[PDB]
Formats: sequence, structure tokens, C-alpha cells
Amino acid sequence: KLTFKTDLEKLEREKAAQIGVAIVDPQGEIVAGHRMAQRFAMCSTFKFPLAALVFERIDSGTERGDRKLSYGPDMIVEWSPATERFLASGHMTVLEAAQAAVQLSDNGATNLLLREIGGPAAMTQYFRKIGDSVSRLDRKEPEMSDNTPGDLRDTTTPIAMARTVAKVLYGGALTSTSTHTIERWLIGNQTGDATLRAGFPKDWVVGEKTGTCANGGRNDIGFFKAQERDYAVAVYTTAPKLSAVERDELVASVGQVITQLILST
Repeated sequence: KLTFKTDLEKLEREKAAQIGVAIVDPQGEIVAGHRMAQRFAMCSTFKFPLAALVFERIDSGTERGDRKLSYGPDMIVEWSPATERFLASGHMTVLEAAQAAVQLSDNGATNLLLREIGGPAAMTQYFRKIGDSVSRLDRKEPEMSDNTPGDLRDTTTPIAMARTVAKVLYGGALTSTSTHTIERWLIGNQTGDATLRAGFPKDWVVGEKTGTCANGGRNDIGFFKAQERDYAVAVYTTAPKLSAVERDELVASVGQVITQLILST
């Protein structure tokens, strides 16, 4: 954990990167952190809290999972693989869109959900509702992923986001059924094979949501269960000089550093 700190600092120095990490227990108590209260662009990681918001609405009855959301080609933006496939049919359901947002990082599907829930202002309100006074969504995709240096729009901190993850997965933010559904979606995420979970032991149960932003942002948030011990984790990195593959490797390396800490107990 001094090794944790110094191993992360070594990665930072050698990769010309900044690494923000928070690990918390199911009740949000701090296990470890590095630059844990530095703001970083959320990028696509917000799609996980967005899905949680959607499930809260399903749980309350203010939304219905199989409700059909109609759209045209205007909703197709960069990286909308599922939305493009469903375009001719003319709709995606609330649940289809949410699953695509989480597991494919589909931007069109994300924006479709934003259209339905009240836009960035409503996403921010949900963060506040679940005790997160830090995370903020200001824009839709892909512009929210601009990550202009210094911009506080569309940011979170590792500790705020890790606590948000814990509240959603362990802190009773959702019904047991909705919690299980979102957990399984995270485990089945299609975009994270080379990032955090690549650095964790293969018997840990891991689910996560990645992000990639301009100006070198590469992020991964979620949970892991090391045997019987449950943790929430948020990793945000900025590495402008690395290639895309090297950024993946950086996050996997952070996964290893996390593992080394966790295994020591």
C-alpha cells in the first residue's frame, strides 16, 4: 500500500500519466486511493450511473423497461453499433438501449436514454439523489468526452464514483432484481477485456464500464469480488503521449497494482 502508492507513481512517471484510483468496500469505506479526489472526465463511464438511473425509474414505475423508444438517423453519432442495427426497425426499448449503452458503450443508445430521462441535468440530479455531490453530466455524447484540459464539465472523482458504484451495487439504490440485472450487464461488458479486468485474477468476479476520452483519457469503473470480499473501484487515467493500446495496458497495470494490494490481505 506504500508499494501501492509507489507502484502507481512509477507508472505515472514512466508513462507520463496521471492515475486516479479509489477502492471502497460495499458501504463506501475507503480501502485505497491515489489522486482519489482529483477531477477527471467521466467519458463513457457515466453510462453505468445512467443505467442505474433508468433502473431506479423502472423500480418506481416512472419508466417501463420494454417501452419502445423511437428514433431516426439523427440519433446515430460516432460509435453507435446497436443503434445503427436497430435503426430500420425504428426503435429500441428502454432495456435494449440501456444494455447497449453499458455493454457496447453505444453513444446513440446513451443519448436516446438521455432524451427520455431529462438530459444531463436529470443525470446530475440522480447523482445528487444517491449522495454523490461531485459527479456532473453537462453534455451528451460524444462531446461530453472532449476532456478539454481543466474543464470541470462532465467530471467525477475516483472516490465519488467508487462510492456511487458501491451505492448502486451494494447500498440498496436499486431493488434486488434491478441490482442483479445491472451487475450481470457489467460482468458481460464487451469493451473491457483489455483494461482493468485483464489485470485481476481470473477467479475474481469482475464487472466494469470503460471510458475513452480525447486528450488521453482511459477509464474503467466497476466492482470485483475477491472470493467473498466485495469491492467497488474507479480508475481514471490521463496519458496524452501513450497509444490507445498502451493506455489499455496502463489500466490493466493498475489492475495488477490493485490486485497486489488486495492479495496481501
